Amino acid sequence: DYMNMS
Amino acid sequence: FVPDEWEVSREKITLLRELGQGSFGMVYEGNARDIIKGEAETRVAVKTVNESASLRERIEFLNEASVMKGFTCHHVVRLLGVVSKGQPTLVVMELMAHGDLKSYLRSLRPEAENNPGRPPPTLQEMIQMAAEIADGMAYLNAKKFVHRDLAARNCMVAHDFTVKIGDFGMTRDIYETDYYRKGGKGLLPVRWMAPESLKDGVFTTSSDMWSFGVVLWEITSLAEQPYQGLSNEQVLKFVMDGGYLDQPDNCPERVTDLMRMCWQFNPKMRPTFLEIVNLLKDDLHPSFPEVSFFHSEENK
Ligand SMILES: Cc1cccc(Nc2nc(Nc3ccc(CC(=O)O)cc3)ncc2C(N)=O)c1
Repeated sequence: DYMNMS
Repeated sequence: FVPDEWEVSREKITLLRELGQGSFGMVYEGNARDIIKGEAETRVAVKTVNESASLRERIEFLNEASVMKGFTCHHVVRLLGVVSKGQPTLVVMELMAHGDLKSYLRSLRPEAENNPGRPPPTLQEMIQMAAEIADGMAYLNAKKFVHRDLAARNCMVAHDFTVKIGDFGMTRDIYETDYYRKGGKGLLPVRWMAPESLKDGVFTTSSDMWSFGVVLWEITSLAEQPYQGLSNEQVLKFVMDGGYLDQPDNCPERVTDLMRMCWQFNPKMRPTFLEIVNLLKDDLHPSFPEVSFFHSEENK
């Protein structure tokens, strides 16, 4: 539950 | 790497089993040998990373140990020594008999295959947790740090069912900066971060404060998944749009009131962890005052 993104 | 005063001899360390995989490392349970004043055998937790892992990760690790060398607070798991000598690097720390808070919470559902034979936490019990957790987050901002990842799983339960902040993988230093305008390209916990950081990457005390209400939500919902049913892209849009988490049924009213105060769309409106402890000092455990931080002299 640490989804990659910006 | 580079050996410190915290250095420890690898020979004294024996690893028993795998406790779990975390934000980026590996956590084993082991027994240290003559590391504390008194006992010669003091089972501990050993976090390690692969010397065959991404340099960014490896660095994230170095950082975690680094910021632990300070942090002397009842409500913060204690760093216990490092083992930089050779391979592989080993960070030891005080084992928390009852694992993470998340896992511990679930184990209390009446159903629960692993239920320890006691009822879900009384309202008295919740306040206590909330307080030590908050106390600890206060101690954090005090030494000028943002945790950036406050959530049940990163909270450990000691044997006396005391709660302490664990896992500092995202924790950052803040004189000067007092941010990140983020940076991009990294694993993030959307279900727990405030709306600002979701757009304008940032993270602040008020930000962890948002994360803090979610831990209460977690506590109350008995570790239901925050924003269940939704995808990470959906929740992303939502909490940014102006939404917030719901409210567990049969959930007490004092807590609900806290959650709300942590969810103002405006950070300048979130209370400070100290301000949170204050609202709860008159209902805690007679012991809290002495091990505290809210009472610690350091609270200048
Ligand atoms: C008994 C027990 C059982 C499980 C975890 C821990 N303890 C610790 N665990 C972590 N990370 C950690 C946090 C959550 C998980 C659960 C999962 O698998 O998702 C695993 C490891 N960090 C420090 C300690 C500690 N220093 O006690 C202790």
